[PDB]
Amino acid sequence: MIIPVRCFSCGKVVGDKWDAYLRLLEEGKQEGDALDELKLKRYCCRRMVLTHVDLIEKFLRYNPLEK
Amino acid sequence: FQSTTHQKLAKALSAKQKKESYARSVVTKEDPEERQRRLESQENERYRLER
Amino acid sequence: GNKVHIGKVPIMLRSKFCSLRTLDEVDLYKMKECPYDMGGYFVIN
Amino acid sequence: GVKYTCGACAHNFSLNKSDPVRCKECGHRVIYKARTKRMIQFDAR
Amino acid sequence: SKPATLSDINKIIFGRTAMSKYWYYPEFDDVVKGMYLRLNTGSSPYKVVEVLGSQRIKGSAYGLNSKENNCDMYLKVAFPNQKEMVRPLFVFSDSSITHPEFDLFLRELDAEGLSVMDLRDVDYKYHQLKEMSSRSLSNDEVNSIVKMKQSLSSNTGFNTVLKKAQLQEELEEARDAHDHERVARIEAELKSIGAES
Ligand SMILES: [Zn+2]
Ligand SMILES: [Zn+2]
Repeated sequence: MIIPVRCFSCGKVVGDKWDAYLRLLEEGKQEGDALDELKLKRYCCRRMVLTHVDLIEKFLRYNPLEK
Repeated sequence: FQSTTHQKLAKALSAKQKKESYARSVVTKEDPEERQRRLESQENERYRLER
Repeated sequence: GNKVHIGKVPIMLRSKFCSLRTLDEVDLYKMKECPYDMGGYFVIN
Repeated sequence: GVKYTCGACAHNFSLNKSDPVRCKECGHRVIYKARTKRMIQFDAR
Repeated sequence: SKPATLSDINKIIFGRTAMSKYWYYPEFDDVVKGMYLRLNTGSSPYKVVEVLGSQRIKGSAYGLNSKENNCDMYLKVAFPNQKEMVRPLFVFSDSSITHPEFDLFLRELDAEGLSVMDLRDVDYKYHQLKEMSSRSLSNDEVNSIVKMKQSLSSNTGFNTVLKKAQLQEELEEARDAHDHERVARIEAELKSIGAES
């Protein structure tokens, strides 16, 4: 839905690296190289960012219910 | 196959079965049951008058 | 002798006779319909 | 006395248990109750 | 027959928010008639005006409170010393009428040679406002108000989608009837309405 704050397995803060990851992917870096640049060494933390699906972007396309 | 008659026959028979549309669309502006209830009301009124 | 109403037939969603067939992606969102929904069912009651 | 919200144009109004359930401005037939005023607390866990 | 005091006029204060809440009522024309409300002169010292009536002006839709608050109602009022003026609803202020404002209004009435509204008429207006505010609308009245605001509706996403769907249904009816002239006009209208972002 939205990027988790902490890694499930070890608890490293990964919630501040989503926009930087998207930026690095925009510049043309490979996903593994982008994860290396963000200093995500353990594959438990790499799984968190590599397999995340951003569903909040779809939820935000519906009109707000209160104004 | 390359004969013009065979090609024209194949084209005609292929495009003949492509056209199939019987039902015609329409736009409803009011309640479809309005006629039934208004005619039932008129029939009940004339039944009372006839009685 | 004119059009007589003979009944109401339930409509299968996303078919040629459904209202959502034409709607594009934006109006589908405005109609509170999910774009991932595929249709193929009826809504009875 | 009780606040509501329209399901289409998100307009706020009130009802007195005697008006028809409708939106005032756009006439939608679907309305939603407003959130309460009581205190809401969560344990962040 | 007794003169109306300040509190009697304060009982019948009808704010701009209340006006927006009640301007579309059919009885609101007679309700607002003869009422006294604070008005923004603009040229600003606020003054009191007497409502001689109301007149709907088509094509003069104006923002009442917000951008979506389109209104066509206009109020025909008149200063005593000055002449008749047609003003929109948002010119009035929700703030209460002050003592020098009412005193100046009384002096203008004395200069013109007019009197103040009777206490019986003040109570009649108060009962009229309470009945109108506590009234329960009927289905036909609600539909009439909705149609009136739809006529006032410049644009609304839900209504545009509904209109486009109705136009598509009319287009398929015209296509199934082999009407090559109507379908071109409906396609042109859809092209004009469409091209969203
Ligand atoms: Zn980890
Ligand atoms: Zn509404």
